[PDB]
Amino acid sequence: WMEWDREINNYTSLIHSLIGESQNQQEKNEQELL
Amino acid sequence: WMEWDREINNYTSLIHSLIGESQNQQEKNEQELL
Amino acid sequence: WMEWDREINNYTSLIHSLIGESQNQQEKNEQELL
Amino acid sequence: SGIVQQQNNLLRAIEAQQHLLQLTVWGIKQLQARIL
Amino acid sequence: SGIVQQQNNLLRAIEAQQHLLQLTVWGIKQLQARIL
Amino acid sequence: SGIVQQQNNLLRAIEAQQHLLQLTVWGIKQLQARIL
Repeated sequence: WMEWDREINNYTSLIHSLIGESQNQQEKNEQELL
Repeated sequence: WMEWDREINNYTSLIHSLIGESQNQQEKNEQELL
Repeated sequence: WMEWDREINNYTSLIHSLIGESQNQQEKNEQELL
Repeated sequence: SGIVQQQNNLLRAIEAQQHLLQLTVWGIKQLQARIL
Repeated sequence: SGIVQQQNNLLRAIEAQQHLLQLTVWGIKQLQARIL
Repeated sequence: SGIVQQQNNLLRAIEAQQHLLQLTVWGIKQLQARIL
């Protein structure tokens, strides 16, 4: 359970980062469409 | 918990909708390949 | 719970398979860029 | 063609992940009912 | 264009799924607090 | 190129979300065992 909490925290941060990056990339691909 | 149940319900509906829209767009993109 | 357990297993395997083939397709798409 | 195929792959994974999520929700609901 | 739009679609689905996951985590933590 | 990069980003997010799901499943099984 102690390890569980560690991993939950770690993957949650990773996902937030990936979503962030994807958001930036979406904007740039959207820009590029023009 | 009362609020949890409401949020679960709300996000489940949204996901369902997003998946549906993606399914539609997938089929559009597929026909365009021809 | 016995059925829950069966479905958890079934969906977990499917997901692993889909992720696998997405990874293969990603490699392919990357090569094609050159 | 490869990109569209990949998009099909990703959508399918998202769909399967959603089913798993619904299963976890069911499980949590069973447990809280036994408790609270 | 349709491809980029599909990417938006998929990303939004992943975002929504993340909200759901976070909620399941909350629930599991509540239960664990009680049931232990 | 931007599209292929974006697909990688999405795939990685899906993979990380799968790890989260697997963790929620473990948690539920632990509680279920102690609660029943």
